[PDB]
Amino acid sequence: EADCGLRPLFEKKSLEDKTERELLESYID
Amino acid sequence: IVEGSDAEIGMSPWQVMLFRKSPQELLCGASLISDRWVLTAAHCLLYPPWDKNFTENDLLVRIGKHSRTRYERNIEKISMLEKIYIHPRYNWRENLDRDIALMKLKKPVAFSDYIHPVCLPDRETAASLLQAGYKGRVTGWGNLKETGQPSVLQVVNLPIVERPVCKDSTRIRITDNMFCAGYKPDEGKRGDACEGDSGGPFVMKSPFNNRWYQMGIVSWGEGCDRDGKYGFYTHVFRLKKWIQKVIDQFG
Amino acid sequence: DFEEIPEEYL
Ligand SMILES: Nc1cc(CNC(=O)[C@@H]2CCCN2C(=O)[C@H](N)Cc2ccccc2)ccn1
Ligand SMILES: *[C@@H]1O[C@H](CO)[C@@H](O)[C@H](O)[C@H]1NC(C)=O
Ligand code: NA
Ligand code: NA
Repeated sequence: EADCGLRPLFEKKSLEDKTERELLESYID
Repeated sequence: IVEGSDAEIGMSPWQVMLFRKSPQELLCGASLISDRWVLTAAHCLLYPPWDKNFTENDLLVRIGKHSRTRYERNIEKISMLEKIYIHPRYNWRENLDRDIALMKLKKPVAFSDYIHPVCLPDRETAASLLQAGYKGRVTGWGNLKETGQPSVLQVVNLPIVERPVCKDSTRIRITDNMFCAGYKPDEGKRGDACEGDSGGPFVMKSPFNNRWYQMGIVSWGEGCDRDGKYGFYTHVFRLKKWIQKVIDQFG
Repeated sequence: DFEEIPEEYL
């Protein structure tokens, strides 16, 4: 789906969940 | 999930519970990949060593859930299965190689704040993100410890582990259709999937387009959260040509 | 264990 992977209660309203930053910080490239 | 935490509301809107009709009980996790298709582990449906061989009418899928045991009126949606498709080279005899299955729903599920599909990776997203040290996220309603059960969906973030370390952690034969994840003993932090989390998703949030991709499926491990052991996950991208063949042919 | 689900689903 063109909208896959974008959560209504998070990405769709530009809100972050409490631990997604931990994932981002591990993506070191 | 061992050493995880309660999910936030709507945190994993692609989460699916595979539910046995009679007796009514949790069978596995799973994930929503479109309005009619659910992805899970083959061993959730077919595992002859344990006399497991489910047919479509044995099962329901429950979508939009947070609570494990409650009927979440006006939030969850319950769907019947039209057809199960198991990878034709799924190896239940030896090491769960190609541990992947699809379930087509009888009718499309309506998306909502609580129900939304995850993306499947393409070759480039997989190459970029499936690297040792990069963390993904595992979710499920399975056991909180190796040897109870959670009130609500559990979540844990875990790093992908170097393939030689995965191989050296076990006597089971590993294949390119698997990857492993978890912390090493010297890393301090903990966490793992466990029995009951089978079939649920290992997801990563692409930093390129800010979308969640399902890179893995909870497949196997030796115990739960043991020092020097890791959880093993089906490599979704490596099996994507089969996924696409099934959806293109059936749908 | 599990709260009963609506009979329509069974
Ligand atoms: N990260 C995880 C995920 C799970 C869920 N998966 C299972 O329970 C599967 C289903 C079939 C047996 N099994 C195991 O993981 C065997 N313990 C090892 C095994 C591996 C491969 C072939 C036979 C046996 C359990 C524990 N930690
Ligand atoms: C599993 O069940 C089906 C029948 O429902 C059967 O055809 C099959 O041989 C069984 N065992 C497998 C696939 O190992
Ligand atoms: Na080994
Ligand atoms: Na471990």
